[PDB]
Amino acid sequence: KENKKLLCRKCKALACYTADVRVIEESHYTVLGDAFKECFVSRPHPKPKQFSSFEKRAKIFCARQNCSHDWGIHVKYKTFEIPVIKIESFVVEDIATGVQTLYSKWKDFHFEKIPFDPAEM
Amino acid sequence: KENKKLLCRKCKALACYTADVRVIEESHYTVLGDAFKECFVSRPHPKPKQFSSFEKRAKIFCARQNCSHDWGIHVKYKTFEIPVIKIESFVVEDIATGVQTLYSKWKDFHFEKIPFDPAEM
RNA sequence: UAUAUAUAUAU
RNA sequence: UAUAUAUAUAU
Ligand SMILES: [Zn+2]
Ligand SMILES: [Zn+2]
Repeated sequence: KENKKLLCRKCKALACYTADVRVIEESHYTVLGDAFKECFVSRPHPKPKQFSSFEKRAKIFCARQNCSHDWGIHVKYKTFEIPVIKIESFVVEDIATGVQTLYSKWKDFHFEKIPFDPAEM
Repeated sequence: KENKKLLCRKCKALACYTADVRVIEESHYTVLGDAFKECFVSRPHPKPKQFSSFEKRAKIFCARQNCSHDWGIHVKYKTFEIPVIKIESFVVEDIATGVQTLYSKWKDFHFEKIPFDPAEM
């Protein structure tokens, strides 16, 4: 459907665009592009676990100064070291109207969800 | 809508019927009749509190022999003494089919909601 | 991602 | 009844 903006729920900075979001194993969400990389910062995870093919390695936060909002975690998937975000950490903004939407769960967010793909990478 | 049975989620005993349920201030639920009063027991509330029109005085549980499953509270609303239940403690069973539903919030339970009325009482 | 327990705040 | 924080279980 419509491409939208994901903003940091705390400082409202543009984190990324739904178009760059990919779905892993139908329930986890990752973001593509070197752009989102300059948008978050990591920190070793207090209790790194391994469920299915992920290995919870660190935690991620908004890179902005006085913000540092918790955005989820960073993991090791297939051969990939990628981030995994929670929508509860951003504000979705319709680019046309400016209307903002607060989701707590990725299930309620009905955008065109695109499967993750190694090939892209 | 359909008149249904309310069973104790724990021991599955019959607590009441939706016909006898009355909604208060549009978000609080009580049950009418003496019959239901015989289905539960109460204990003076540990943390009694007063809120817009109620005065939380006690906690009510399933009176059934070896269950005593927490069912909600018992309050002083206006000049009355009525029990306030949470659907979370019950199993809604459809009488005609026997089908059962587990609600966590009354907002999701869609039956015919008769507003509490002093004239009845 | 989800399940469960626990206090704390509001009417 | 609604919100917020906190630990444990699961993949
Ligand atoms: Zn931020
Ligand atoms: Zn019971």
